[PDB]
Amino acid sequence: ENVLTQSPAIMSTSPGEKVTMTCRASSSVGSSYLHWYQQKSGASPKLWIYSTSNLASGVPARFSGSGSGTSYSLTISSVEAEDAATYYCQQFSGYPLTFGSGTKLEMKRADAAPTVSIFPPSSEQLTSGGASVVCFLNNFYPKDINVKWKIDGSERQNGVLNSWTDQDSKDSTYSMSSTLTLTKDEYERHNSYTCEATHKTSTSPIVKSFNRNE
Amino acid sequence: DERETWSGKVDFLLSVIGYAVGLANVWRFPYLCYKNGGGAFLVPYGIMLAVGGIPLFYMELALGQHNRKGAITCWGRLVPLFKGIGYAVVLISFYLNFYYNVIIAWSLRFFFASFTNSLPWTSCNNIWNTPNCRPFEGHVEGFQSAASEYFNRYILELNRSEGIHDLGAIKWDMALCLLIVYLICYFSLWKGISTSGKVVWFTALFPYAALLILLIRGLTLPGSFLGIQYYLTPNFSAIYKAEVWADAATQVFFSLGPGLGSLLAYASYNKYHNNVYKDALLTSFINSATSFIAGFVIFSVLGYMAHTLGVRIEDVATSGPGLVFVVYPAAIATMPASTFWALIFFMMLATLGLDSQFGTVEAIITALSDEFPKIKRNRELFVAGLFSLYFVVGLASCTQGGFYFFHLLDRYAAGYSILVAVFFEAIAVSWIYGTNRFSEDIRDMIGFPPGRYWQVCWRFVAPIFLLFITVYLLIGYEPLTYADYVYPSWANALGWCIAGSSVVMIPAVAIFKLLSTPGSLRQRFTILTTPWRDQQ
Amino acid sequence: EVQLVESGGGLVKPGGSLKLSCAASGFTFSSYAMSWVRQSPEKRLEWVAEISSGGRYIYYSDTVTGRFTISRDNARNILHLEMSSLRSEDTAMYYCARGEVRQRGFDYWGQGTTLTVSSAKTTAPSVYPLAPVCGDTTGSSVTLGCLVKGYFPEPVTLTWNSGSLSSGVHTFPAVLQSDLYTLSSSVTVTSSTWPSQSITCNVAHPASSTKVDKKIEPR
Ligand SMILES: CC(C)CCC[C@@H](C)[C@H]1CC[C@H]2[C@@H]3CC=C4C[C@@H](OC(=O)CCC(=O)O)CC[C@]4(C)[C@H]3CC[C@]12C
Ligand SMILES: CC(C)CCC[C@@H](C)[C@H]1CC[C@H]2[C@@H]3CC=C4C[C@@H](O)CC[C@]4(C)[C@H]3CC[C@]12C
Ligand SMILES: O=C(O)C1=CCCN(CCON=C(c2ccccc2)c2ccccc2)C1
Ligand SMILES: [Cl-]
Ligand code: NA
Ligand code: NA
Repeated sequence: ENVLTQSPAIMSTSPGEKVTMTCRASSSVGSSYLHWYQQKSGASPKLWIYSTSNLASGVPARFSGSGSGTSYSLTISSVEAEDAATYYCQQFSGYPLTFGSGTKLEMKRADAAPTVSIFPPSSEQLTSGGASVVCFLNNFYPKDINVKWKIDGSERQNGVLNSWTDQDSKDSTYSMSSTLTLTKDEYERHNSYTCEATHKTSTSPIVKSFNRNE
Repeated sequence: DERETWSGKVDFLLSVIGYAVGLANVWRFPYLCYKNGGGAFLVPYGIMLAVGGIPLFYMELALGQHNRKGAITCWGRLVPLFKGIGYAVVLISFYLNFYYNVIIAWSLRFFFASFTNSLPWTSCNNIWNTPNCRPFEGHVEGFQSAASEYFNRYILELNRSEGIHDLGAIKWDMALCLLIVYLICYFSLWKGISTSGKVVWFTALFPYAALLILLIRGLTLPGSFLGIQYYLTPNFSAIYKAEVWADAATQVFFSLGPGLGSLLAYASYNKYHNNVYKDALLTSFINSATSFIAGFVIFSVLGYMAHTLGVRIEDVATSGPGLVFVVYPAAIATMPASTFWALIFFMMLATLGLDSQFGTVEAIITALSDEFPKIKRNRELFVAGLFSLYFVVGLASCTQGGFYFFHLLDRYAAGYSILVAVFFEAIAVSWIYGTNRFSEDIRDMIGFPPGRYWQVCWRFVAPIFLLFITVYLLIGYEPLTYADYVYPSWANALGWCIAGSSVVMIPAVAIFKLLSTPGSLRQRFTILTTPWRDQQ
Repeated sequence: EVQLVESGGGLVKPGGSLKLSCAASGFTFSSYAMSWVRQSPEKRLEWVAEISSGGRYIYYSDTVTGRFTISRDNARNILHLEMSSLRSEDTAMYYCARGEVRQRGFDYWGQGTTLTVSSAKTTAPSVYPLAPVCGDTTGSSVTLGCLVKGYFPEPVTLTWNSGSLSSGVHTFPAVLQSDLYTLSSSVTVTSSTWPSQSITCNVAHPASSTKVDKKIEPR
């Protein structure tokens, strides 16, 4: 089986940049059989480029393709905001038919710091044996953030669920949620509940915290 | 089933190119242009080549590469009801070799005769001449030319025969030449395509060597341009006549030669995933472009004849063995550096004939081998077998009356046979098997279905263009004659027997291989309609 | 004009057996090779099987060979994939894609039918409302939350005020943790709207016939 690995996996670009993603095949492929697909999120792949360089119907002329043998590449000449998608190369030259690892097009954007919120377990969860504190980190760029959950100054590092959103289509921002889950017993024997976001936009970790009292 | 493959790809291309380009490219297509409006003949010839010839040429090539077996098995595995299409086609090939090979022997006997300072066919004062000898051609039959007399009185000794009943003595100086042509096929076909695909390198490429130096010779000839006028000057009123449309249709079909299981056989040794569409378009274009080139080398010197030699173009613009054995050599004996141009010309005739007979027999070996395992086991000694039956019946064409034998088989043995053997080939794959399945088949090989153009051509214009040829070829049937000699009634009949004997096995095997299977009628028509692939 | 819709699909246990079907419309389905290609949740595209225009040519993925079977019905214009011996790695969205000529790739792709093969137990979600924690009325905007915990399988539909609160809502994708899914959503409303109007997250889990609304009350 001929494995096609693509690079970069995630390509962060600006509407106006000139980008090029490559597709390297473990074994040689005929130029008639290498194709390209664009898949915008929440939708099915559309044939974008067939036979290395021919564009399907309705593919803007800014797209182009090239390569031979083991190496091919898709080139956007001037990226527009609507080219945010994932691009797959597929070979049709032998069985099994194989697709590429994918290259995802994300938009660059001015840096933005998270506006963090903390929430204590709702009165209705502690009726059962559980308790879940929740931290929201909203509207920031770039995608990567680290959180720290600290129980009474000591940091508790186990029992956490982190979830990121995809890049927002309006303001190109990201958002992330973090949930720490304790037993109501273990939760109710400690006092101060702190959440700590550390991001590239600050030397000092931003500290939104609460305590069970008051 | 794992079978031999082409030890190189151009081996296959040359063997196809060599089989397709043959004598008819040089000794019939130019005459047809001259007789049917010059360059204006290329339009009905081009149309009947696009809708008629190439679809049949493409189909057999795909059928070969796809079913991976020769003609007998291939048609059995396609429509078992029509497995006799296999047996018919291998019989036509068989009959064809009884007579088509002596033309190669004639061109070799001339090759050996050109080893002298003064070629023997230029003067009218030798032992074999008559008072009716003129230097060159004329309006009258009774007073023939010096080269007409060398061919019919020294080489053939045709004048010493009173017809097909009197073969008389046996030409021992010429039975030898047919023996040489049969060895060159043995030592190139006994080892399979391992050696065949290598020999065709010389015999399919040498014609272009000869075509090139004869082109530069004939063009730097006094009156060369004059001939090129007689060859291409347009007369578009030909397009309106159905004769040129027929002449186009029949020339296109017979010169591409699809159906005899030879392109089947040659392609059946291909890799399954070869772009047979590319191979069909390329080699079929080489075939027609070679004919165009061939007309220039032919008609250039034909013009040098009407100018420097003073003859009517009517009397020297002919076709067939007349053109390559009396008229064109007559020009050679006059030109400077004479005997050189003759040696390479007669080799061009021989090398144009060998590749095309490589195909007819290979249609037999790979059809018989792939159906009977015993014969496939000893190919080297089976190709010794039939190359003795070809030679023993082949001394008949070497008697003094040998031409009367050659002519009878020419108008009968295969001409009418293959036309209906292919008409059944056409609608078998196109309606019984279906273009539905056939498009599926080549999409699986080359990666894409043939356009709607090819299937409407395979389904509608293929049998019509076939009937259009067969009708035309029939309304031009008079009982068989040659010069003042009218053949006996029984000879016309035996000819019809050789014609029917091959194609009789269309309904034979049908009727045999129908009752031989069990079931009721309809419940059995589908057993002989279900293909071998659709069975597993 | 040309249209492909897939169906079947859903929760199925390992070793289990389901059959999907594609419904071709808007073109002569009989004269086109068809292919099933699946996309894992990691978004990896993987081709599964191809059936030629008349069903007489078949190719399979090796990781899928022996267990899956692809078929057509050119009369009713329908493409089939029936699967047995379902391993859990077979969970994906199943795309059925037109692809006659190899030199031109897959012209048209369907909309996909998702199949999760897993032995996890269908559980209803616990819906919790996330108020703030007694701070000042900071800013003119204040943020609320809704935590949907411990459900299987997917999906869940979260929404605010029955679809009348598009502005400032982030709904975080579900993350599977120890065989249950958990999801959260935040909504940011200008504090001049809360606690005035009833901020209410309405959750709906079809696989358990769950449909709970939860009004965020101030603590
Ligand atoms: C001077 C002598 C050499 C005459 C040469 C004539 C041929 C070389 C040319 C003349 C018209 C050409 C034909 C005109 C049109 C076509 C249509 C074309 O049809 C397609 O597009 C099918 C492609 C597909 O769908 O797969 C195939 C080539 C063909 C048969 C050409 C094949 C080559 C032809 C016969
Ligand atoms: C006026 C005359 C000389 C025209 C020229 C004819 C010769 C030179 C041309 C016509 C057909 C050509 C051949 C056609 C096909 C092939 C197979 C290809 O895969 C390798 C080269 C080869 C073998 C070409 C060599 C040159 C060729 C033989
Ligand atoms: O140009 C040339 O030299 C020829 C080109 C093809 C090969 N061919 C040699 C064997 O003949 N092949 C015949 C044939 C015709 C149509 C379809 C299939 C085979 C044939 C049949 C009857 C009479 C004459 C020839 C002669
Ligand atoms: Cl020709
Ligand atoms: Na020919
Ligand atoms: Na030849």
